[PDB]
Amino acid sequence: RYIVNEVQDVYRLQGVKINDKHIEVIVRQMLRKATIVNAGSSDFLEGEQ
Amino acid sequence: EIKELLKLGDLPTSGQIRLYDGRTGEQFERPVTVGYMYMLKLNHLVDDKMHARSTGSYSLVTQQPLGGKAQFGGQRFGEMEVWALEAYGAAYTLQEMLTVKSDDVNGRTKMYKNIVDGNHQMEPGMPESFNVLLKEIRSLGINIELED
Amino acid sequence: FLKPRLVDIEQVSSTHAKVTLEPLERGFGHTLGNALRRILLSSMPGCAVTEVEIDGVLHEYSTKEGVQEDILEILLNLKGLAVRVQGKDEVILTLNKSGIGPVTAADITHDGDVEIVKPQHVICHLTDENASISMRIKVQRGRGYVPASTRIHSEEDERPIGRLLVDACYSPVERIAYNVEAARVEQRTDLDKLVIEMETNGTIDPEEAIRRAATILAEQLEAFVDL
Amino acid sequence: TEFLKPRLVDIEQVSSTHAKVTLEPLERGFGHTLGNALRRILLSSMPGCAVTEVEIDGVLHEYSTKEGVQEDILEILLNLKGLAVRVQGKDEVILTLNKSGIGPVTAADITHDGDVEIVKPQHVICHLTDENASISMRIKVQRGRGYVPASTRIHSEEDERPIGRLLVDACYSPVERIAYNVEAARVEQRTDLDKLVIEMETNGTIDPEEAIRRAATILAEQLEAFV
Amino acid sequence: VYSYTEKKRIRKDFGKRPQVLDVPYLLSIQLDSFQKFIEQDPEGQYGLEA
Amino acid sequence: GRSVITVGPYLRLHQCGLPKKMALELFKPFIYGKLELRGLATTIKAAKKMVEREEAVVWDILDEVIREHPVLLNRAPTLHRLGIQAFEPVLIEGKAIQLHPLVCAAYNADFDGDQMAVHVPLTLEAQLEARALMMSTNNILSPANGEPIIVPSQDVVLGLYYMTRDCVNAKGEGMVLTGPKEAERLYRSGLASLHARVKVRITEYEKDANGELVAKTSLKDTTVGRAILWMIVPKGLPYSIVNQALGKKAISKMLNTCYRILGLKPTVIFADQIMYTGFAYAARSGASVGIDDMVIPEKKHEIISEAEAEVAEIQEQFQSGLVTAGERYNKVIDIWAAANDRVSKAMMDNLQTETVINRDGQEEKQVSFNSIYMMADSGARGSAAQIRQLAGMRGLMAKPDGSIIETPITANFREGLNVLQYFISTHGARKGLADTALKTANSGYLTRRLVDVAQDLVVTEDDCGTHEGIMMTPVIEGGDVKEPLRDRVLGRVTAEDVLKPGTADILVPRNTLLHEQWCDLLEENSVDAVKVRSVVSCDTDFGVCAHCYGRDLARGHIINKGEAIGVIAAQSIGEPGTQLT
Amino acid sequence: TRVLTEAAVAGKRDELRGLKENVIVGRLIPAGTGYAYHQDRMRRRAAG
Amino acid sequence: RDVHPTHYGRVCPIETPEGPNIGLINSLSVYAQTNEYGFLETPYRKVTDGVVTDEIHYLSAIEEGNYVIAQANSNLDEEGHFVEDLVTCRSKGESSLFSRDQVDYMDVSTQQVVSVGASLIPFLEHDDANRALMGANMQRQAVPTLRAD
Amino acid sequence: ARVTVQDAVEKIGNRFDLVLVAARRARQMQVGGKDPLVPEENDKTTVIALREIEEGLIN
Amino acid sequence: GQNMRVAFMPWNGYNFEDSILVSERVVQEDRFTTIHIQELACVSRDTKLGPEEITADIPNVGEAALSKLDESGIVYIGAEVTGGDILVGKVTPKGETQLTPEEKLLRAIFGEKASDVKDSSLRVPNGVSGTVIDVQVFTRDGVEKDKR
Amino acid sequence: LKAQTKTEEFDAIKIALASPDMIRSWSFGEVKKPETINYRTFKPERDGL
Repeated sequence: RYIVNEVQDVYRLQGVKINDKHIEVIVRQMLRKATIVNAGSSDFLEGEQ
Repeated sequence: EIKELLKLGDLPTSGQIRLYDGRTGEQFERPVTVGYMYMLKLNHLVDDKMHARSTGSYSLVTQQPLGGKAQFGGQRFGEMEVWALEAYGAAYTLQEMLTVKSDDVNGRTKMYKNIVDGNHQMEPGMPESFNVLLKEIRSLGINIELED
Repeated sequence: FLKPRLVDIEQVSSTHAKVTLEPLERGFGHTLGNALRRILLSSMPGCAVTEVEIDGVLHEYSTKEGVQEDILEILLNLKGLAVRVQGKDEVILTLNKSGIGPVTAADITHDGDVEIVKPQHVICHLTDENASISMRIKVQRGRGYVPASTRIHSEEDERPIGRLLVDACYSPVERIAYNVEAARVEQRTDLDKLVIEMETNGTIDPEEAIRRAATILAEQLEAFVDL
Repeated sequence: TEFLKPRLVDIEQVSSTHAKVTLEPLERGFGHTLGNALRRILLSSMPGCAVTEVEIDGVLHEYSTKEGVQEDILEILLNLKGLAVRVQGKDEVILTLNKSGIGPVTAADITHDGDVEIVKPQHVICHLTDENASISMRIKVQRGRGYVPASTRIHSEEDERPIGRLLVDACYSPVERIAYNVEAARVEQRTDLDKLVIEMETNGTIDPEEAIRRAATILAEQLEAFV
Repeated sequence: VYSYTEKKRIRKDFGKRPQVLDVPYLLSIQLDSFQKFIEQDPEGQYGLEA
Repeated sequence: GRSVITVGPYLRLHQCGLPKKMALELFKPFIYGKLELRGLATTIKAAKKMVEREEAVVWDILDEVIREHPVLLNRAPTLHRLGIQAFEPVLIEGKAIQLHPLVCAAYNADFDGDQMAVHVPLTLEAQLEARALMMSTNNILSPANGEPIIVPSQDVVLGLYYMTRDCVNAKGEGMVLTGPKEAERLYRSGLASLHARVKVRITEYEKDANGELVAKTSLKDTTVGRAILWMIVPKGLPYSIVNQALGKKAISKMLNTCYRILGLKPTVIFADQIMYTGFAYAARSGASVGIDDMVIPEKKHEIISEAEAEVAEIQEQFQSGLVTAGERYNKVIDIWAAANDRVSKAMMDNLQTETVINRDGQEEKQVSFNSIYMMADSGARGSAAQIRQLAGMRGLMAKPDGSIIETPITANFREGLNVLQYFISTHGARKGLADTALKTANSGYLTRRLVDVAQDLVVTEDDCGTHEGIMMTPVIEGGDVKEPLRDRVLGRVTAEDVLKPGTADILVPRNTLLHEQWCDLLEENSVDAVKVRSVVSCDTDFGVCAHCYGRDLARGHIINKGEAIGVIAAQSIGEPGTQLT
Repeated sequence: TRVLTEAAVAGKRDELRGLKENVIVGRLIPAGTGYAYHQDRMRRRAAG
Repeated sequence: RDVHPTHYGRVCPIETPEGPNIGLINSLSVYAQTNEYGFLETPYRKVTDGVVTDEIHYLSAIEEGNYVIAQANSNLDEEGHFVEDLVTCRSKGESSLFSRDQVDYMDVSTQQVVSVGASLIPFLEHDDANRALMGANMQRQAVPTLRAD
Repeated sequence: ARVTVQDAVEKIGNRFDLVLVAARRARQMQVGGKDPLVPEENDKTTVIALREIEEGLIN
Repeated sequence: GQNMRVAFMPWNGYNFEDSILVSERVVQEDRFTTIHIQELACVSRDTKLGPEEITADIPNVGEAALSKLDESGIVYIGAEVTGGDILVGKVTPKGETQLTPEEKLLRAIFGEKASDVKDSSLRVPNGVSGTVIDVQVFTRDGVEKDKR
Repeated sequence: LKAQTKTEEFDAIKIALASPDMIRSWSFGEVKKPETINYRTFKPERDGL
């Protein structure tokens, strides 16, 4: 919510209004990796979808 | 200096004379800056780049594009323009653009000889590119499977 | 209502004149003003060079021993010939010239139908002592702007390969502009007048000019009347 | 010279609102010399009538109201500018409007004189409340040409010394709006042609068909001294 | 001041600075190097000789 | 194939204009099939010879296969989805693609050299998407918010300012009017000025009911301009919006409410007709330039002269020892900038109301008829701030070192300013040019990596299962709201039941199709916290569900299931990416 | 090459689902009408 | 690619065509003469502590940026000498203020500073030079007309 | 000519399978099948199918 | 370029900055016409079979293709060469690889060059509509060509 | 509902590892003579590529 507030800030100097869902699609892909922390099935440090 | 010259006899010191519109004969508001100026045309005569080509002859060995800058010209469809097509809600022209419209050398032949006869609908077929990758992995030991 | 009519045509010259219309009612100075202006500005029966066969021509882009410009530029001058015919559909104007002097529009074979209005119109020059030129300017009559480029696709089967095809610019007119002013008749409250300043190089008489144009409007209204 | 005869004329009539007249062919400057032609003729000179002069009785003030009518007196008058009438044998004719009772005073409550041709008796002159209300007005249709102002052409009545004349801008125009579309047209094997598609709307006086007819005849009249 | 051709067409010169050095050949640098290049040179003129 | 675009005014909004012969070369295939279908051709070889002879036969057939061909006008370099749209080719005599002006706003282009390619739909598949989801008249919305594709941003809208213009000098100002139709016919003859204030009896529709636009009686007072305007307004559009000062974005939201309240079609017809009338008045308003139309303020030269001897005073206060050399520079900078803003305080009042004319009384003050004023009102192309630095002192620029000039340009571009100071201004030129040049290239490459990471994101499910989302709030920083609530929520799906200034009374249930009406609620209540769900919290595996995205699309309804969103977003962030240096 | 082997080494049988995948091969991506086939193919794959 | 007043008299950062070869041109002057080896000499008039002598000299880029030279914008009158007692001069390539008893040079003519494409444009001082950059390209592409008025 | 086919979009909301319907329909009006009921007017069969959707008689 | 009448006045559509509003006048009077000459040429003889001829004619063609090519295999200079008319007749030794079963024995008894040779001329590149002007040709050093 | 048991559209591809037997399933000949030409007659060597 800060990232969208910060990048949009850049767009404030640009006077742009974006439907935030998009800025976040980019953000969601950047967080596709979920480092499986707790020991379980896959591993103890296995990063997965 | 300019003005000194224009008062010698009796001349339009103000090259901003009032114009009579030849469309009928009315006068425009606020006389305008009109007169002689200098133009400079370049060598960009479009007849050096306007050598219309969209459908002609392609390559023999593979799907190689033969054309330069002047004669035999054509829009360069690249992987980035591919993403443009992958960027719009129009998925049907996308299908065409990377199958029958721009991929299969047999795809367009097998379809052009039917559009000249008239039939509004097409069918894919088999992309020869796949036929390369396909057999290649066969040498290693991989199986293609299409059931039901 | 007093019928629309033109008073004595203000004639300052044979080439250019200005028609004057007195009995014009509310808005006709502009009605006919443009209804004639446009037609007068484009479609008019004129005479222009179509095909010419010069003797010393390997190719139209050649430098004939004795002329300042191209053979085609000789044809460039021929493009705007001020020739006036009386009835022929097409006519051949032979141009022969040998001797030190500017090949003017007087050394041409002066035919009875060929009436050049400006005799001193120099086409090209023949400055060499023992040199010569000889051609036949086949000029015909048409209307508008018709180029030999849009006509070059056919070749017309040419055995005498000296028949170069050149641009037929059929526009006798050049300056058509109308003005208006208060016209006063003896019986009426207010009338408009029209002064069409038309310019012709010397092929069509000013009256015959406004005659043809008005006539074509009549025929272009033929079909327009049926509902 | 070459000659092309008019072909294919699409009479797209809607019988009331308007008519789109397509026509072929129109060479270089013909969809122009003819399109512009009709525009000016339709907005400058054309026999048409409409109410011009009107006298209630004495109280003629542009922002006052008469007890009985809920609208302003001046607005009643513009409803009169809309009234489509057409006299053809008389210049200015005076009528009388007498109506008293519950309901809107339609144009069907006037004294119908021979010259007066109310094509739309439906057009309500002024709404009348539920009472007796003796509204009366000397409606007076005048004949004219296209659209002449009634702001400058103010007659000599109760206008000089006093103030009791509210003569409105009578719509002498059987037209309402003019438009046209010019796209590429052809002749079997000719170059470029323009397609004359003139769109004309009428007010409700004359049927567009004969309107186009009346107009064409008048242009030929302008060429009676020419062709 | 005026030569054979200046008899027909003259350009209205108008300089604000009374000059002492007048305009030379426009393409100096180019054409005279060609002269140095392809010619008889008894010493070593920058060109075929250098 | 490839081609240039042009004017071609008469072409309706749903149809473009292709040049005769170029059209032939590209639609040949269909001509052959159509020929042996109607019963005119023998074989394909015979048909080739038909086109080979310019047969009058194929000309009629040409009419049949082009006059109604949903084609794809695609521009290859587009870094945005809505850059690829559809039109309807018409047999036009020309050498370029005549395009409808009211679409150029979307393409961000004009009429002077824009290269575009025309793609031929070989199958009905492409054809059907063409006029359905690609047509201009069928997708007047943007995937960023409620941005209407069709909007006058040219002198065509400036032409409308001549329409809804209001000066006291107008013949007819005083009379009353009962019919908008005769109002237009009052100008078709040109009698009563289009600037005449007349009492107009208007009928206004506003659909507050369930399938019924409740109307009402209203007496207003407007110029003949707006009178004429009203004649083609679809019922769904309330009179309130059209009664204003008229500006670029103002007339923009004109059609936006018109669409978000009524529908698509009424907007189509609307746009077209205005276009024609708009151009008419734009002609009547020929904005002239060249030496002759620029002006110089009587206060400009005096305030400069003040700040002239004033800096001469600071020069002396340096020779005296009251200010440091460095503080001398910055101080001078301040006062010349002070003079600069005073130059503004001059040329603006001057150029906004100095024009006075008498009518129905004494000389009343009317908005300056000066073209610069009309430009600074509606606007077309070009900032009135650089225009400000054309009639006024340019101010300061960048020095050959990097800082800011300590010796300001006190001259104006109405006259020819000095060599040396403009030579320092030459350094400014350098700057600008270069920058634009390279950044565009690296920016497209930025969007490259953007799509490289988001192409796997396609809507593949219907419903996910998360009750989570993000907190969308009007992030008010400093003074008044900067980034509003409406334009962050418009087009999405409510994350959860949002409340009103009152509790236990939901203004937007969790499951809602968020559009204009619901956003109007977000604007009339005291609501400050509106949680809207997004893809970042989407529970859907390997994609997003329709119920998590919303209705945002070429259409304003249910998002297609299989509608790629990640890709159109990379494009939709890299779009402003080109706008970044 | 690297990513090729990165999947081959274990045998991650990716059914050729997606955009770019169906781009290189030249077939229907699971979008719009393509997904129509894919939902019918969803019930069709790994079942019987 | 930066511009510096040390180009005033031989190189034209102004003239540099648009397209493939942009930014890396900086044209040679008309009054420019390539030295015997690699340098280039710039024509400047020797002003000896008061009298501007008509003797033209040839300086290098080192010596130009070493001596006090006047621009082409130096008002002379009646005799050709400075009417003023102060003038803008480049000491090392910086336009500053100098006394008349210190100035050693002055630019010969208003043209002894630019090239064919620079000198060709009238009133360059008034229009921007970046438009001359783009203009530079357009010059080498002038179209052949038949009858040149 | 058509300016807005939003009506077709509403009769059949698929906007994809919709194209497959007219697909097989264009096939009938070409390769045997059946003749086009509505007397055509210059409009190719693709547009004819468009019109049949707006009427909603063949889907 | 050229100097002429220029006025400054917006018409909303026909002159947005770079857009120039020009009047018929120019193009109609050749007061600004440019001339363009292009050049083409044909590579020479020598084949694994034998020498080559510059056609010296033009076999099995229509009427048009004959009225322009003479006994030298060249098109009449000053003729109408537009679109894709034939310019230079180029002969090419067919070859062993191309021969046919039903044709043999003729060129084994009858003669020599009565069949082995074919026609692979060169034509006008799409985009040219002018007139062939200059023609310079050269023949077989040591062992002279035909009549050329 | 129930789908079609006939070929209507392509399907998903499985990429893992295959056995050498699986490979031989498509072998329809054993190339013997390596030389691709007959040297004399410009013709394709039999029992070759």
